[PDB]
Amino acid sequence: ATKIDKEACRAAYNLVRDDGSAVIWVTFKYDGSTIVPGEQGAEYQHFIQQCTDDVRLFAFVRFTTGDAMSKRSKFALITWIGENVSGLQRAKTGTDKTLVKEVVQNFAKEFVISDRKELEEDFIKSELKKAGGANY
Repeated sequence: ATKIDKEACRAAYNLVRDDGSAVIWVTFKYDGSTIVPGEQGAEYQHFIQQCTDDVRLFAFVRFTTGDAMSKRSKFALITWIGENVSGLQRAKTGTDKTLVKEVVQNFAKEFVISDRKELEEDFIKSELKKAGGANY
């Protein structure tokens, strides 16, 4: 019976999109059975710390790559699933992403990760490089 606070998760989503905002990541978490905004920041390293072993969550992160005239904004939708989270949870969570993709309309790529080493900034960017264009 998972649902989501669209009206609220959309504000966060838009906050990471808007360039002049400084916010580069917003999390979406389970607040019972209703998915809602978690934390957000300007520092990517602070996001990795939201991804503990007993939590599962969703994220929308703006990655900047290249430089000068080659600068491009790579958005990524991420589903962090704690290694120490239930078994039904992991699968039930993969179900709810559908519900999350209703607000989080476009992203160059999506991830289902449970090993922080995968959130390593330069590795995740490498991965966004091998991807391509948005997702409507």
